[PDB]
Amino acid sequence: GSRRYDSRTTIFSPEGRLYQVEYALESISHAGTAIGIMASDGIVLAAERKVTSTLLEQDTSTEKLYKLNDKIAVAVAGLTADAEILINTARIHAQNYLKTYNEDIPVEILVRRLSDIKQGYTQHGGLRPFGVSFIYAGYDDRYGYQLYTSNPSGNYTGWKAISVGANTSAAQTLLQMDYKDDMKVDDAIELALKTLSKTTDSSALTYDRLEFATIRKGANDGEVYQKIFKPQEIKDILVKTGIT
Amino acid sequence: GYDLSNSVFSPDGRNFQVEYAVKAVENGTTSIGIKCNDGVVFAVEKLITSKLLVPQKNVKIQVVDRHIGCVYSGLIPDGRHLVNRGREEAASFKKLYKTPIPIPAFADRLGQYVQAHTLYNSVRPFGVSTIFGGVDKNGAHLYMLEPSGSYWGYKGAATGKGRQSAKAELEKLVDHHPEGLSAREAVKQAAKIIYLAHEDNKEKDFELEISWCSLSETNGLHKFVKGDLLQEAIDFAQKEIN
Amino acid sequence: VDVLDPALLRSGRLDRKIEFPLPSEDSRAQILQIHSRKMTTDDDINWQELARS
Amino acid sequence: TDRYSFSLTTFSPSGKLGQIDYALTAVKQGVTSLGIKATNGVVIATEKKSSSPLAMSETLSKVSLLTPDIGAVYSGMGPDYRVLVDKSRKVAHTSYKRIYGEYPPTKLLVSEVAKIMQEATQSGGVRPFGVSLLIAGHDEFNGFSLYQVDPSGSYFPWKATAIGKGSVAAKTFLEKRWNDELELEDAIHIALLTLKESVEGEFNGDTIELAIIGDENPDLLGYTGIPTDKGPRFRKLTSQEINDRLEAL
Amino acid sequence: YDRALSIFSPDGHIFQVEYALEAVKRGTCAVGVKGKNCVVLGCERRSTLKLQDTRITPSKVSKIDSHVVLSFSGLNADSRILIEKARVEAQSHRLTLEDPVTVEYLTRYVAGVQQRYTQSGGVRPFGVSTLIAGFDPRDDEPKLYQTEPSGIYSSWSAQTIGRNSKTVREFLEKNYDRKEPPATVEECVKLTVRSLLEVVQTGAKNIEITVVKPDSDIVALSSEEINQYVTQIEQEK
Amino acid sequence: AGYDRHITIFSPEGRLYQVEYAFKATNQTNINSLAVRGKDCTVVISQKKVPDKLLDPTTVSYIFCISRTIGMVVNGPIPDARNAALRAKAEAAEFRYKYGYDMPCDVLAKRMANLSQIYTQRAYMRPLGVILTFVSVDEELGPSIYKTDPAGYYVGYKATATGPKQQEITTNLENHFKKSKIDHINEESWEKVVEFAITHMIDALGTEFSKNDLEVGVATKDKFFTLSAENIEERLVAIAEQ
Amino acid sequence: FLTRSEYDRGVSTFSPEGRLFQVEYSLEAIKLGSTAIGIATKEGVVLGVEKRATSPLLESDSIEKIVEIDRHIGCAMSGLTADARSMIEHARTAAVTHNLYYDEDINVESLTQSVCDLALRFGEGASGEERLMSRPFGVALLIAGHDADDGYQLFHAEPSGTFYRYNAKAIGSGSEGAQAELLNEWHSSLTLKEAELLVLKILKQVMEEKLDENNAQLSCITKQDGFKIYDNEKTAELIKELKEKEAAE
Amino acid sequence: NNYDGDTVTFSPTGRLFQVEYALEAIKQGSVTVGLRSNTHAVLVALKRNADELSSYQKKIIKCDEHMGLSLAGLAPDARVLSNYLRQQCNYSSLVFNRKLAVERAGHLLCDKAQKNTQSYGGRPYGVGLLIIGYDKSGAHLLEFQPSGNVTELYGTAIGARSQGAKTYLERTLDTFIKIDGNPDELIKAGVEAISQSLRDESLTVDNLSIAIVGKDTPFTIYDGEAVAKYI
Repeated sequence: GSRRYDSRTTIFSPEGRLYQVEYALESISHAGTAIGIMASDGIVLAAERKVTSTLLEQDTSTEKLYKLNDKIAVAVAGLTADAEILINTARIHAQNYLKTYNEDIPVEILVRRLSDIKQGYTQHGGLRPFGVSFIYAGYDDRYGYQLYTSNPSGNYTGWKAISVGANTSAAQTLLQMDYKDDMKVDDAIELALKTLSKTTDSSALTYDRLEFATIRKGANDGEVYQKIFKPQEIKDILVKTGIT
Repeated sequence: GYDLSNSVFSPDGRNFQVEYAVKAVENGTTSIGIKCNDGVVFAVEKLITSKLLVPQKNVKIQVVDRHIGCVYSGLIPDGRHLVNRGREEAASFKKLYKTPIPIPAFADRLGQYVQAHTLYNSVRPFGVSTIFGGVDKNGAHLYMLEPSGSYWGYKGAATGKGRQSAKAELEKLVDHHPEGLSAREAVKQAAKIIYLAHEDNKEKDFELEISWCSLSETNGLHKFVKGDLLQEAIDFAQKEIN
Repeated sequence: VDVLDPALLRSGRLDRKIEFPLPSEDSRAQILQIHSRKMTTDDDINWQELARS
Repeated sequence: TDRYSFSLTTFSPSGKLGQIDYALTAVKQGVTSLGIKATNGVVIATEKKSSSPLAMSETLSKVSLLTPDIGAVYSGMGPDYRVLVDKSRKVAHTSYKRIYGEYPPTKLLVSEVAKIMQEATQSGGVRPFGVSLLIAGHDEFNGFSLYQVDPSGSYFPWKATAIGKGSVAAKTFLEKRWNDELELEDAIHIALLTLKESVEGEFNGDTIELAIIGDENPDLLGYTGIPTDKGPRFRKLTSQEINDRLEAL
Repeated sequence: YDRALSIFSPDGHIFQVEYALEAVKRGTCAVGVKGKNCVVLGCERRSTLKLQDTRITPSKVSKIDSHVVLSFSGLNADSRILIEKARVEAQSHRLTLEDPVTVEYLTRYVAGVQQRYTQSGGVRPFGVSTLIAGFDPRDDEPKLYQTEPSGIYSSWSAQTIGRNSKTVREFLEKNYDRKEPPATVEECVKLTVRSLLEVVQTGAKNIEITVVKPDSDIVALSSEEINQYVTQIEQEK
Repeated sequence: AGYDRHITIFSPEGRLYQVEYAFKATNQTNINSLAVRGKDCTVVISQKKVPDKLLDPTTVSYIFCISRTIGMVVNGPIPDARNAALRAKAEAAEFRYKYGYDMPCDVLAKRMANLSQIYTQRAYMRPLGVILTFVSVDEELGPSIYKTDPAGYYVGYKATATGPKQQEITTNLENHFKKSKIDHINEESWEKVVEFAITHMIDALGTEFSKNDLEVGVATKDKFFTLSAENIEERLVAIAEQ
Repeated sequence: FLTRSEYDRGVSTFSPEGRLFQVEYSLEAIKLGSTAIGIATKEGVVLGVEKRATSPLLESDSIEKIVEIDRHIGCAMSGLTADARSMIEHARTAAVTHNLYYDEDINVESLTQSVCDLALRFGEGASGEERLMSRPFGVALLIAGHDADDGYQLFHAEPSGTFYRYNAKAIGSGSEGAQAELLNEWHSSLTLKEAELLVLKILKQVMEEKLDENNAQLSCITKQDGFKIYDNEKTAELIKELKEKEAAE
Repeated sequence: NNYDGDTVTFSPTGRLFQVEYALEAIKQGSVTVGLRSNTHAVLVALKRNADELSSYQKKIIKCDEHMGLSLAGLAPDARVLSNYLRQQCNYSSLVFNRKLAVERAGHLLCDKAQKNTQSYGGRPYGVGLLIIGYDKSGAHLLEFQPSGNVTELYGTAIGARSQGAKTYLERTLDTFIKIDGNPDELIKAGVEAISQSLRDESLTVDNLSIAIVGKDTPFTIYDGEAVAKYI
């Protein structure tokens, strides 16, 4: 009966290791690249779409980029269905924090909460993981700009430059050579673009295949302007950097 | 694998489990149901395993309500669960509608319970055949219920090992009496074909139990045939087979 | 006899089908006396005692 | 008992999820449907099919109404479509016509139904529904919109797309046939012409089901004397209207 | 779900506890050595990867109360569920019984936590092993405990867990003495740095040291500090 | 895995073989039906077979009264027939209670249909292996036949047949409405629709019928009745005198 | 490893043995148990356990397998000692429950019977008690005790759910070697310091180090002094006075 | 394993093998014999020690002051069934102010095994019980099997070497029925009955366990220097 046909996929291997977690990590390098590069004045989030067709509408699409709240946005890479869920879990958590303390969430706290959610699915209940990887760009006053990646196991580490998705090893090598501790946002935009031009999984790299978004201190009075760009503003800054 | 359970299906229309339940009922002892004009008359062959037994002190005909006789073959313990369930269901109907349950109603209920046990992974379809009837106010009826949850009306039904001997002799009885026969006259008939159904079972010795529900003898209640009436039946049959 | 072909279930092949049963009370007692006839015994033997036990 | 609460969808050793890979094949073993997005309207058109020719076809619907501005059309399985249309409507009323007291925008409706697919991907005792839906609708603030929700639970907006078994050929035909401004009058002739390359079947209004999310119809309003609201922007096209357009191809 | 992820083995074990111990073996290495008036937990951090934000990311030493630190080796993701239980118990003790927890009571709690996920259905053990160290309040005895994913708890004089722990354990038989700890706080720190430099190697930037003194003083020594301590050991060796 | 069709899981071919196995099990009673829409009635005829003389012929039945307006004719095993008869009854009480008019046949097609989907979506429920023909006479949609099947697919009909030899019947019905050139016979009385129905069935199945080998159910306006063997006997003589 | 096991797919499934396999495995985890010896006399019961040193850096005077249930009942654990962390709490609860309800010192046999009723509660849900376990406990106890109704009693409690009253029993790895000696050297005419010295005789043979108070611990249950854990200074004296009389040979 | 390792399945034969497996609980079981006359019941159970330093573990449980059950088979299973019998025994005393009907309680027992043989993850019990008692209809001996068969007999056994007892009871059947009013004899007939079912295991004054119930004598278990009067 039921026990007979039970998968048992949440047991350890002989290595102590969780096959389904690795299988999730294997499949995200089949989804598009999302990169974060932390400048000293802001954070650039640069994502390459995993779809493109001339009959596609990819103009209302924000299919990699989501606002969790007006100060912390994410880049998503993986199975989009599982990801959508966590995205409204996160909104629900942000607003909760805001209800009870009447103060916006720090980036430290919201990244720990999503991660614990993931942890539960691999830990028990016989479920398969939620195979998603988030690059969190956020601003808080307590520790400033903070950049973060989390993986389907549910573990996080902060980064000054990171790449997720397709060609992780590759993008990492490049980032290390062309990073400098403190940059302007423009120089970052440039670098964001440049890495995706050498890693693109089709030869061509275009605006309509870029989703691209920043968070800038070009808002006066020590505030942060979350900007998700229109693809016609992407087109100009891509001609600026001389790619196209 | 597709030949192992109940929730499986196989492209032959077979669902091998359920068919295997008939094979359980086929290890049982003969049980007949004689449908007469006035009621129903059950008898069961009860094997005497050893001379160590205390005789006439095990009833394989159990009453449900006060007017529906129930006798079953197959797995003895498994059958006792099915009867307990139909005593719950009878009692629920008696409360909710303040009358003793009709027999086409009792049929619906039991029917549903065994059918249920072919649609889940975690259950086994019961391997018993029941034979149940009595008198209600729409008249006497009789039903035989297959482990598959199949059933029909019946002017005579049987199941058991000696369903081979019994069936041929029931044809004989509807061609003897095609205008039916009396419930009193049918006590002697149930003795006769239970005795003949022990020539497929003659490695042992046995005791005959007979019970009736007929309008005209018992006032529509499910009673046992007992004392001197019961031994007249034993003698009758005993002399024909000698 | 559970290992035979369905073309040996059929009559015309082996028609009569004899089973050899595990011994019976009477049967056991007999068996013991047939071996023990060959060797020498004492005269205080009871073949029923051994066959009950 | 029951103990089916373990996922029956799992990652595959090679990656990708086997059960959703199986479901998508199934969409290309189905009927064919397409949608073209025009400037001033949206059209969806699909084939009606039945076991025998003696079966009806007016008692069957493969263009179904979610809201008075939003219809859906499928390719995939009939049984699996029927249940999700009902659930689509149920969640559209309970979470947006009770809490905002009106109908949801197309993007917002898309997303709701994408969660229902999602829990058919997660958890035990479910296997994915084997459909691909188009959800074309109109809301006021983003105008005309066309979506595609897939077996996996993602959504995609498109400018023109098709789904079903004749899909690979159909999107190639529509690539040259798409234009930057297309009128709804013109589009209607387009969709018919594409689905004529895709359907052998006797080509009448009675086998080709046409639905437009064109423009508002104050006659399907059901009341008068309110000038404030306007009628359904959806309008299901019955056999007679399609018959004139048959002759104009 | 109520089906087992723990299937008894004929060997006299459960497979999943043996699998959970390997998982701990593959984890980063932690040392614990207690002085006469301190505790010292040294831990390896892989900082080998570059452009790592280290400021914002938590050390692999977590304070669970104002005088009880927990360090860990094995599954990093899993560890955080234990740290959230343990912080919760620490308050509960003040609420209902008053005073701060004792190191022993908290260690026992952790022991029963990891234990639970063995014996229950629907769950697999945690492959995480803890070093729990600290002070009891009103007291100045360092007490250094180790709990392991078998849900077995131990006191230890000094211990090490993690990757290639055996190499450090043999060193600790020979350079730490059961009878005498090194008595200055500073020497105890350098004994543990000197131990860390066996397997960790590769410069002094992958070494992190948390020192705890009684009366509720948990401070973690920065890289700069370590740099000076390591260089001393380097020159003397 | 070797498990891939024990549960209701897609195949590499993207198909539900499990569900297909239900349709190979809708033909085990091997009964055939044909149902035709008159002008102001619906008529459905089915075969009756009894395997023995020892059953009661009345109770043997396949045409099950659900509402007092909706008849239901069952092709496939009688255990799953009954479970299908019960569920339907439950919804018919349920609709009147909450909406304050009797259940429409149209609405019974979708409820029992959606319920079928739910049995092929749980990975522990085995679908009913019964094709149901629902006959009705509605005032809002006119005379209708809705056929559901073990998948939960359904469509309307102008006439339809079911059964293993049902291909043959399809020839008769196709040829018949080809000549009339309309979906329904222009006949204003139920009598002559019973007369027509039996004629195509005699042609198709190749065997003439008797009173005790027929079972007829008729939906008129506002009531659903079954005719007894006696009323069926009258109908048969009047085919001969056309 | 990989020793033929025909059945063992259920956690209760049969087995041509006539008994469950899983229960049998539970008893095969007590032969890996650190050896616990217990000599019961009519003047007292001595529970000796080898603390077990693993390292010279392990503090072996802090760790012990003497566990107090209450003042009148002592208990010793050998086997998988994580499993005994859960049961020993339960047993201490139990005793206390009896003192609440009846204000009386609980029978040793009764108390033994209670952790057996606990020991049997492995399963996926069946019988009167709701299963909360799923794998059987792999630990055996020696519940000693003293009541003023049946005297000194000593019980060997099984993971099976069975209790056998012994007059002396050693369990653990060196169980086989211990029980040869108990059979000859035990009797009912013993006195307390001749038993005490018998615990250290048999401890000497199953010792995997050598005998000293830095890896061995004695504990008693006495009628007028209760359950008392012997400290190491006291333990030392007796170990040396064994060594005086063994050098008189 | 073809159809052998699962209590929910069937079985081309129509048995199942899981029941047969549970019937080996009887086979590995220690002999116990019950015999009743008409005024007194007696259960004679052969207790079993583990070893010499060890005691014997009782095999008769006082269920009531007119009812007792003795196990053969697994000791944990027996402890589940003994509690249950007692609860339903006290229920009848409380609710109907009435000694529990022996014949009825056999069906309560039956249905408890049946529901662990219906549902997956259950087990068939591996204990067969002999339940004697004296009610308003006189002396009774119920025989419980793992299958759940309840039978009332004049005198029966279960255990290892049960056959050897049962052939004894066929001889002495007509003897024990006719001794009435002298409880002493029926005990002597039970000492001898289990002597036949020994493997040279002897009978000591703490191995043999007698329990009786009478017209006038409540349920009592003898052991000690009580038993030696019969030995």
